Amino acid sequence: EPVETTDY
Amino acid sequence: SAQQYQGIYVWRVENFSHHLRNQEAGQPIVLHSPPFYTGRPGYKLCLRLHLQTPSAPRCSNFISLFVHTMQGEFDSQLSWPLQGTIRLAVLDQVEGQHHIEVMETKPDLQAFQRPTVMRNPKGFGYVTFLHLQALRQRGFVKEDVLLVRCEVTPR
Repeated sequence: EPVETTDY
Repeated sequence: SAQQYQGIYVWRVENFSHHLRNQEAGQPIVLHSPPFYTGRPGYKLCLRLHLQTPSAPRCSNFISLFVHTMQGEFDSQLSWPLQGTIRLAVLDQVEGQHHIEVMETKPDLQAFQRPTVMRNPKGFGYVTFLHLQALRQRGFVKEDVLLVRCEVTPR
């Protein structure tokens, strides 16, 4: 945290 | 150069109570901001904000906030990956006691490359950015508007 996340 | 980071974006999220009432009913909320440039020339970015449901494991009732790169008009003349310090805030419109997270870029993450589509599917930010109970207790929402600010500064 923070982090990378995926949002298609 | 400094002019490549001179921009500051304030996302005005109107009718916030509407999203809150839906979140209280167990609906995930996801909002996508208008694009903005860190500068001219500069990087095109956008924001993604979540309200997590009351039952989401590990992050129930949080605002989540992520930055995404986009294909921008100046991309051919920019260094890649995007490198710098990103400051994300929920603004206190009266007392100035903003809720601010500061994060440095990581050059090995897909989120900071130029995407091969208009908007990078990979974003970077905070799952637990600000809890809804903390937002309520502080009164950040004024006239049903939440203000979310994004500033990028160079290394």
